[PDB]
Amino acid sequence: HPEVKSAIEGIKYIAETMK
Amino acid sequence: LIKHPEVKSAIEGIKYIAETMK
Amino acid sequence: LPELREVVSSISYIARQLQEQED
Amino acid sequence: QELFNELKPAVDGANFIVNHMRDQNNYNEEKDSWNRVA
Repeated sequence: HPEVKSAIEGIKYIAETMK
Repeated sequence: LIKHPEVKSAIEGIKYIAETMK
Repeated sequence: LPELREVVSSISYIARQLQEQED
Repeated sequence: QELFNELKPAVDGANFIVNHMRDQNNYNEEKDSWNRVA
């Protein structure tokens, strides 16, 4: 789903921000 | 696999996190 | 399924960061 | 059970994150209680 892709990008975004 | 307790605990945990930051 | 593997990697990194912060 | 085996690190990490957040929240709540007492 588009929202599943949005959630995936959000999780990877949180990880990148913490990096 | 959803009936596994760890999966349900993780789901309820992310819900708890969302409510907490709200 | 590269997306699931990438999500697993991100979750593992987050958990490792939290464990390091705990130590 | 191969899919569950592949997702088990993610589930363990999610549970660890949840436990960390809950512990931090309880710690902050006790600190707030000490502030109220003060």
